[PDB]
Amino acid sequence: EVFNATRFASVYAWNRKRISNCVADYSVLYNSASFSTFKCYGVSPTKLNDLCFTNVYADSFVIRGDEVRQIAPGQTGKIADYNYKLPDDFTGCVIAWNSNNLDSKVGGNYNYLYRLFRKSNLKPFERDISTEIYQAGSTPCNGVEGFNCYFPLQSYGFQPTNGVGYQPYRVVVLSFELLHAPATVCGPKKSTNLVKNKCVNFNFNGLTGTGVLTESNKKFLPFQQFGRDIADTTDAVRDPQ
Amino acid sequence: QVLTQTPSSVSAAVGGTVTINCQASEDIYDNLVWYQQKPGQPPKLLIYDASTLAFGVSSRFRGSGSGTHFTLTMRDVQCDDAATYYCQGEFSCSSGDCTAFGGGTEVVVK
Amino acid sequence: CVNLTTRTQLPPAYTNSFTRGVYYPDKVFRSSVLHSTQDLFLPFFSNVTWFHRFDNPVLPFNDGVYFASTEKSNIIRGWIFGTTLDSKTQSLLIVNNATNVVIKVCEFQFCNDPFLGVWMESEFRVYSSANNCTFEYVSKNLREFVFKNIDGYFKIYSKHTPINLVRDLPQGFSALEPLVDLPIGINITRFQTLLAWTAGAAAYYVGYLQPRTFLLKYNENGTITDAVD
Amino acid sequence: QSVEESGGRLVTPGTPLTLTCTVSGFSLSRYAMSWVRQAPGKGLEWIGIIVDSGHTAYASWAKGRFTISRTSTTVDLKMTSLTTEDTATYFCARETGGGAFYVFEFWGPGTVVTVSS
Ligand SMILES: *[C@@H]1O[C@H](CO)[C@@H](O[C@@H]2O[C@H](CO)[C@@H](O)[C@H](O)[C@H]2NC(C)=O)[C@H](O)[C@H]1NC(C)=O
Ligand SMILES: *[C@@H]1O[C@H](CO)[C@@H](O[C@@H]2O[C@H](CO)[C@@H](O)[C@H](O)[C@H]2NC(C)=O)[C@H](O)[C@H]1NC(C)=O
Ligand SMILES: *[C@@H]1O[C@H](CO)[C@@H](O)[C@H](O)[C@H]1NC(C)=O
Ligand SMILES: *[C@@H]1O[C@H](CO)[C@@H](O)[C@H](O)[C@H]1NC(C)=O
Ligand SMILES: *[C@@H]1O[C@H](CO)[C@@H](O)[C@H](O)[C@H]1NC(C)=O
Ligand SMILES: *[C@@H]1O[C@H](CO)[C@@H](O)[C@H](O)[C@H]1NC(C)=O
Ligand SMILES: *[C@@H]1O[C@H](CO)[C@@H](O)[C@H](O)[C@H]1NC(C)=O
Repeated sequence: EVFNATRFASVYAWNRKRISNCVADYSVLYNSASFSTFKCYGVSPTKLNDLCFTNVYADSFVIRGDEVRQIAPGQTGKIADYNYKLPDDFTGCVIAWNSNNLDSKVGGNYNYLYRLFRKSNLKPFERDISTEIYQAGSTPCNGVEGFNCYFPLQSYGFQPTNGVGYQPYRVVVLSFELLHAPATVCGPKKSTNLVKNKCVNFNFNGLTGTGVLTESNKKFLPFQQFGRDIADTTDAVRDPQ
Repeated sequence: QVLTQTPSSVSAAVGGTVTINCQASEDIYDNLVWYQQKPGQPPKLLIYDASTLAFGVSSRFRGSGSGTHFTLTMRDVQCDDAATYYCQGEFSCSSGDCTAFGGGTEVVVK
Repeated sequence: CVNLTTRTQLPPAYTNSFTRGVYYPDKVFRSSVLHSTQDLFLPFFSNVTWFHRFDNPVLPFNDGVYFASTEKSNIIRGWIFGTTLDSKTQSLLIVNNATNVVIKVCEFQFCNDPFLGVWMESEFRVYSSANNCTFEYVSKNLREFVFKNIDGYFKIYSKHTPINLVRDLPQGFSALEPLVDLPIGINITRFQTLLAWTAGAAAYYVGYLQPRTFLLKYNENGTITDAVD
Repeated sequence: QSVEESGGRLVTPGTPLTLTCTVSGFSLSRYAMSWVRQAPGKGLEWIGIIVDSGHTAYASWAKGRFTISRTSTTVDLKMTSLTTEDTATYFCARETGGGAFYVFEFWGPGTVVTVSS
């Protein structure tokens, strides 16, 4: 619903979604070639399936293609400084792809707006919605459009005849963070097949050991997981599968 | 909407270098190309994206610039470089007239 | 929300704890093994408060709560937990309504007298505002519960039993099995129960836990049959 | 990839004339053909472009009196109400690859259209 939906937010009005209590799968996106650019900072996307994060933030927007370079840590641009600013120590990355077939119109798709003028460069990860008229003269414009009273918001001319730099590009930025809180977001790990009646090195749910695992005839309780003997001897029963 | 090329004409010796400036009335990012038109021959694209040398062209031609100002410099101009050069850049869309061509410059080597 | 003061003031009664409030500390299975543990428990033969009519004042959450209740109409519905309960900080919320359990953890503009109205329920005035949320969750007889918070984890142990007594904690033994875990790192100090115009009759017993040492006997099937302070 | 064109003739003002560009060695449905012109001894002028999908773009100075059409192997351009200042040389130019519009790496030999009495 975030990677490919019917409505994506604007660059200046980007949409934030919180991903938590999710079992994410980063292998499918790594293998998918439908995305134009996907390269990430701090953590290699190959090993994203291993690291577990407490919460993830996905911000979706549609920008100009030539502007996809501006969306990076320590980058200076127009939409970078006035619409979406990234922190220098940003953890995560963006996934961007050309979307001229959906986000452009024959007469020009004018539903996408971006801010050109504002008081000063905004802090990273800040949302601006106010459409106050940017005044450049000494006299107060009184919020009335006219001379020397510029409108900061302007619409992109998305047309199929434009170049690849001017084609609309759908970008979803994934940001990962951790703090003194339990982590919940990570992959499904892996479960190799089980073999019986053979001396094996087992790892059940984070408990490791060596021994032979035979079929057993004993009754547990639904919530019970491990097994024990008269002195701290593990007899694991509950298969995680 | 307006592309400007300076100077209109300039000459230099064989063992010399010259520069050409192309200015755009609007921000065009780096989407700018150059051409060389010999007398009676169709133009040949020399540099595209204002910094990438085209296939089969020499390395004595270099391009730089970004935004609204671009510069093409020729080093050790030979007698074969005597032709006309033009700059072209993409200009947004609906706002302006798609693409436009520059006025061009003439180069003659003594 | 709604301010109601038609309550007859009275100091709360006390009743003997007897031998209630033994819970399985973990998922380990043992058979015919007498095991010695040291953990937070309710001391045996203690005196616990017996609240009552309508009486639902704030009760501090020192280290853990043993909450018991017996009734026939389920007037008790849920619980509020937290520290300030003024939406200025995090505040747990659990409602075991007729439909299903609903659990939230964010800040709520709790009023001084939250309650539920009832027969068809019409009134829902426990809180007025809720912003910046973090977690959500939807899932003759005596109900016994134990609530604890350790290392930023919330543990709920529950047990339902049939009783024949009238106005006291039945004299017997019954182990408490773990039910639910919540992964939320909230520092917590206080809580308040729920009740469901017209006034009904309800009474719930509250007991406070402390660090102790216990001995537990497991039977052939691993169920706890007896315990020793 | 060879791109050629033809249609040069001497015509009176106001007489429509069509010019056909023939491609060879590539697929037209993937690449964008464009029209440019230059006056004798003057600078280059841009006429229009047709994208591979089929959408059309023109120039403001043209005022909207050109018409560029596409088919199997004939990118054709038609004119109405010729004036005496349209005497120039026309070319059809190809692109580098998918996308990357307005590059013009391959050009036609060149044809001259003259208007006089
Ligand atoms: C939206 O993106 C998802 C990416 O997971 C697409 O799901 C897969 O798409 C590929 C390519 O079309 C298929 O080969 C897979 O079979 C799809 N997976 C499943 C589970 O169906 C999804 O198709 C995309 N939506 C649309 C409308 O294309
Ligand atoms: C219910 O009663 C309480 C206390 O009588 C009210 O709380 C007071 O509210 C006023 C105005 O909101 C504050 O100025 C006081 O400081 C509050 N009391 C305290 C002790 O802080 C509450 O507003 C009443 N609610 C309704 C709905 O009448
Ligand atoms: C685990 O998933 C498999 C996959 O279909 C299923 O057959 C099995 O019943 C599941 N078992 C549990 C305990 O969820
Ligand atoms: C009964 O409860 C009261 C309440 O404070 C307490 O003081 C008293 O010691 C308790 N009696 C016994 C025998 O525990
Ligand atoms: C929202 O709550 C989180 C903790 O869950 C906190 O870090 C953040 O500062 C809060 N934001 C606001 C605006 O209250
Ligand atoms: C305990 O809770 C209080 C809020 O009542 C909080 O300010 C404090 O930080 C918590 N303790 C620790 C160690 O965080
Ligand atoms: C264990 O369960 C069996 C039947 O499930 C029952 O016959 C037996 O009495 C139980 N053990 C104990 C100690 O109650």
